[PDB]
Amino acid sequence: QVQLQQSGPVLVKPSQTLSLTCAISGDSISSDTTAWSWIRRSPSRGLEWLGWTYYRSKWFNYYAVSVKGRVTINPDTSKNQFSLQLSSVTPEDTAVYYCARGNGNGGMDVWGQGTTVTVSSASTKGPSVFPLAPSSKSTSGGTAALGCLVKDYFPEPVTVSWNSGALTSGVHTFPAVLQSSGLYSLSSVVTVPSSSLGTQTYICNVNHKPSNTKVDKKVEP
Amino acid sequence: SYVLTQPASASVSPGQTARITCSGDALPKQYAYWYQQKPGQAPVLVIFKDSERPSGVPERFSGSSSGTTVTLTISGAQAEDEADYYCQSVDNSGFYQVFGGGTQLTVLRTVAAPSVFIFPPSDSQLKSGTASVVCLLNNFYPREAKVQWKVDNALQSGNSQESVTEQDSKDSTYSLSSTLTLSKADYEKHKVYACEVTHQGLSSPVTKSFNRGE
Amino acid sequence: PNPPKPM
Repeated sequence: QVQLQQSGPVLVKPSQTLSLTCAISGDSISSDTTAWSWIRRSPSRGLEWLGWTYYRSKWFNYYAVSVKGRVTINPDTSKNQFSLQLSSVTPEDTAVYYCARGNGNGGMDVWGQGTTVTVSSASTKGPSVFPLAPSSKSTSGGTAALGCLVKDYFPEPVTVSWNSGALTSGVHTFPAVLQSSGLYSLSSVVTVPSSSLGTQTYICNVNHKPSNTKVDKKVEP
Repeated sequence: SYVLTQPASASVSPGQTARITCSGDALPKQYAYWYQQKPGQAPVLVIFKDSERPSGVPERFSGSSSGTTVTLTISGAQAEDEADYYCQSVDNSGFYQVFGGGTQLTVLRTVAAPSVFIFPPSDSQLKSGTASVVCLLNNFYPREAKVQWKVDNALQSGNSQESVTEQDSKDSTYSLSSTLTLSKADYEKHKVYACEVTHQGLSSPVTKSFNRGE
Repeated sequence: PNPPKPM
């Protein structure tokens, strides 16, 4: 079926070039779908268009006027991919980058996972995870709550799951905040029955792909 | 250059029709498209061909063309719809596609009170030379809320940070985390650590506290 | 040198 897979998070130094890949499944890049588009989301700029690539007959590539002189979209017909290569990056290029397909005359249906790019000169750091343990002589009433604290990591992208993703209900993974240290802090939380506080194990699985870090931490009273 | 002009915000109450508009100078031609952005994940196509509903979208979502000004009308709005909406089309000669700034649907709905929780620092953090105290608020609609950290019955300023969760979509309520960052020395000084929470849904400020070493 | 189908 038609599935788009983007690359991992990126930390690019402020004067260097950004390279991103979108791999397709279930259809041919060369078909007459003719969208194979790249886009980005910035905190206050919003959804901005970047570029296009069409079909084999003649591989047309048309980019936005805003970023035309730095961007380049390159299909790879061997690997069934299309790439984004952005030159002379700027700290204002920090955003979340997506890739999309269009059925032709009628949509931008299929989207990618997203890619968080950080335009900074800072070196990568891995996080420290700490339990936010449940109260035990107090938990009652509005049920029980527990969590994990991810601290002191850069760049921003970290992904947190619970019990290898078995919980996925009541989870509130919070937006990260940059601290006075110049590092990021995030907190994942779950609300669970006060009865299952000893009969069921709760473990948060953190992955900081930029640091190639993957940790699992159990939260217990 | 080419531009698609769209409002910045839109507000309505549940079960009430909302009408977002997007004006364009090339929309007389080139058809049009709509997308939704719930923060945290990729966009979602809500309407295409100016009125053609894709599958999977609620029947409340619909749109007309009206020539140069296209619109998205959402009847019987449910609260799960609070999101940022975007209009897209393409220029004459259709060789460069464009986006709008984006409206923010508000769907003012209900008032839920937070479920307040306090989390003391882990000793693992204390082996490092710092401490972080967590006050959690769960499932309240008005994002506006106070936290008022207290340590020795002494309010503090500039020592904490806050973060709100946006759309769990189970109830679509907000949740907040206030974290007080402190030194291990300053933490092992004092004894009481409490947060007082004020919200529209609470009769009086609720306080959750803990004593170090208990 | 033309785009996908017009309106």
